[PDB]
Amino acid sequence: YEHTAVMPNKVGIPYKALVERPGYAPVHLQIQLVNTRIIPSTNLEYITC
Amino acid sequence: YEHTAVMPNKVGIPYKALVERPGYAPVHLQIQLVNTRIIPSTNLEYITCKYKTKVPSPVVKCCGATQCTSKPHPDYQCQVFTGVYPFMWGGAYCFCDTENTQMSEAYVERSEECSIDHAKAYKVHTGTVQAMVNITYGSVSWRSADVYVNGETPAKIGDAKLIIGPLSSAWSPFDNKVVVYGHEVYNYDFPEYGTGKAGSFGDLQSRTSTSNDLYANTNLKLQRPQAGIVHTPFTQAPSGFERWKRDKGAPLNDVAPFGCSIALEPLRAENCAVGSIPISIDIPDAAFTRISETPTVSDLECKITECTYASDFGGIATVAYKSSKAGNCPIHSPSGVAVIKENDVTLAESGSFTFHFSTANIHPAFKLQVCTSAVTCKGDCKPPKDHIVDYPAQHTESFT
Repeated sequence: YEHTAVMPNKVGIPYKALVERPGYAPVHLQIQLVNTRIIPSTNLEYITC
Repeated sequence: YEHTAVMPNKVGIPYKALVERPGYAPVHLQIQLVNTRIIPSTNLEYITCKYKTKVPSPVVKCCGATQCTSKPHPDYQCQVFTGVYPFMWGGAYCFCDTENTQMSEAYVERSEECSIDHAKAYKVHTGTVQAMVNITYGSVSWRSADVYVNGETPAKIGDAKLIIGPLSSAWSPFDNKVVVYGHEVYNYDFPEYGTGKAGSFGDLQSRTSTSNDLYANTNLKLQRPQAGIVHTPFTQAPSGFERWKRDKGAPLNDVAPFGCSIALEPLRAENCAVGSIPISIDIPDAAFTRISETPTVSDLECKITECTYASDFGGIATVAYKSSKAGNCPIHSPSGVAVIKENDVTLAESGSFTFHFSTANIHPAFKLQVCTSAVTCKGDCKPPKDHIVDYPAQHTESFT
């Protein structure tokens, strides 16, 4: 039942998928990507002023 | 109504057949072959164990020879020796220098461990298999009785009389020749009593533990003691019981086929799941309910709702029960496609009650006999995800 799901990157809205496990009752999702903060790899090269 | 039934030999799962007696209400079975302990016919041929060269203390004649004789001890090795000068606590003590004679003697004897830590050979025949068959029968709901397999033995324990087998699957997992050790049982071609090559298994071969006589081919060869000192060189193979504990083969409870377990107990081979058993029971007619007292259920409907194409009872199906009276209703799928967890379902006046089951065909088209009312519970099933735990309830794989 490991519910793989392609999923649009968009922040402020849930994505209520559905678990179709064969055998037991299905269960809904509610996946809201509340944030997409990134934090790339960087380097402080020089301050200027 | 003596309900003959071919029946798969498999231990840990009931076999809920259905009594279709014409005239009175049918009754379900629940036949769980809780055990398949075997106990073949056997013979204790010889215990073996590691020797102990329990040397009798040598003779030392000081001036001249002491001829040895072949005493009847097992493997009584004895060899006269001259040319000693035996240092014993005062330097030497025998005043001669070549006429100093030393007669070494050594025989083989059972260890003290031979009584307790000992391999054990057998010539193994087939014997007769057994079982503590539980039936939580009908409304009786209980009997846990020890039975046989030979197809005329009843066992009237509880109220039902039941005749089992003979099974068709005569694979005795024991071979003809077997060695046995504590609990690890080895289907080994032990050489024989009376023959075993020294070093090889059965260098010591005693009929039993008490048996003073034995066969000790240990290649026990005495050598002369060195440089005029008292001792007894015994040159000997360490036992074929010493090896056979660390250069052995693996145990039959770890190498057998068709699913058996073992004990150093009556020499059973438990739970050997193989083949079928033609089982037949004579129910007590008192336990029957007459047909005019159970609700007639026809004008019903059956359908799966979430069929699980699996082993555990994941298959389910509501049934639009359409009863006449209200009460219990034993159930069974006469087709072996579907195996059902519920033997019996309670009924109000034409309600609906789901049961559990398991199947092996994607499109389970199995009849369901709800206390004299057949119905096809046709549908479609789903594969599971989570397959690492003990053995199934389905056991019905066929062409699908």
